[PDB]
Amino acid sequence: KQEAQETRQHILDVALRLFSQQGVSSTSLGEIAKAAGVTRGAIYWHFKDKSDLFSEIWELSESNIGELELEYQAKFPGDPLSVLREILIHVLESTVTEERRRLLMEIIFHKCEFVGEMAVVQQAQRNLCLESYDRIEQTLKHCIEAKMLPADLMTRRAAIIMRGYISGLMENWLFAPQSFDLKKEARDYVAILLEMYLLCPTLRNPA
Amino acid sequence: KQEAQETRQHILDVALRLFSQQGVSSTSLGEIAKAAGVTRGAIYWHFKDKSDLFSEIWELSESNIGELELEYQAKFPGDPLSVLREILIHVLESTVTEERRRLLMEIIFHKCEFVGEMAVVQQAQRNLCLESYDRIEQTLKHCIEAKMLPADLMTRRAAIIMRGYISGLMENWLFAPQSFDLKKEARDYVAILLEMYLLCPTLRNPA
Repeated sequence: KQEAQETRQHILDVALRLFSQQGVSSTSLGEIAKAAGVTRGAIYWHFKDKSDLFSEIWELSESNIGELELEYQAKFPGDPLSVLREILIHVLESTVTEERRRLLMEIIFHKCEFVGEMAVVQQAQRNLCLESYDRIEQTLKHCIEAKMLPADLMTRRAAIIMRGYISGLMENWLFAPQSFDLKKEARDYVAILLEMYLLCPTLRNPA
Repeated sequence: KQEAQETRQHILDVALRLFSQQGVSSTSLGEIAKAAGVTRGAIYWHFKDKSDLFSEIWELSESNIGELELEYQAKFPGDPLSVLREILIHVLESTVTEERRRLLMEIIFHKCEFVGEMAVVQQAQRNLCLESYDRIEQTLKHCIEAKMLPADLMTRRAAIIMRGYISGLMENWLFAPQSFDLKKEARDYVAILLEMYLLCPTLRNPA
């Protein structure tokens, strides 16, 4: 065994910690080994290579948004728009105060290669990005059905904006933490996000 | 010399080209040398090191937004809001069709180190980011004076959103070019950006 799986997530915590200080390009699996307090023969037992260690991050620590839906849907029954609101408030706040949520996005936006073997996980995140747009569009459609957002709202156009608006404020804060407070203004940023779809023109279209 | 300065910008074009295919971490000044058709003794004559080559990009190829103001202010006399609009349309379109504008942002968002010597240029871009917020706030204030945007609009709040909204859609398109067309929908994205400040609540505040 039970302590073998206990150390398994500790590798994930230590790797994500080390990939932020000195990057992924100059940090091998051997450097992660004598940092969590484990042998190099045991670190290759849990993970295959650079990509397998990096892909396992999304399997346990990341995602969780589907479970976040179950959390806020129980808190808000019959209100899809508030569930869409509360998940985005949690996303902005976690990137500030949570360690596993702050360090992960610090990699992709700043401390990543995206060239050699790191192009494989870029293609893995590519389909994760494309399936997210479809996942968001149906969450938007679920708000159209409840008449909480206008019927003539373009779901595809709203999906491109939502991800760009959220991840943009995330990558700007990780670049400059002293510029603005993302945690304190998180509920305000999501409020503007929601007020776009129900007030702003150009998102609306003729028949 | 006159052909020495001609080759100087060719180094800037070749470096920005090579830093996108194989990154900056595994590409030295010697690799840039026999790629533009020049000796390694001449490439260190123009630029000091890794940071000096990377900082010279903003001096000639990048920025240009102040000159873009002079272009659109002559096209739109007495209309600060359209100048703010046309610059942002140009920013979104150039990151798609222009080579020097596409490849540059491909580095920072995806193909960059931000760890060792690349942390120096991160601190250089840090002040470039902070001075941009003040530069945007006064462009917003100039629209408040002309009464094109509501008087109770928070300029600091609008400055954080503007950069996050624009650079977010830029970094998402460079990650996934097949997901959406940024060039064709550029005028539509800036339209929603402008319609936020004159319609959406929460950006407004009491006395």
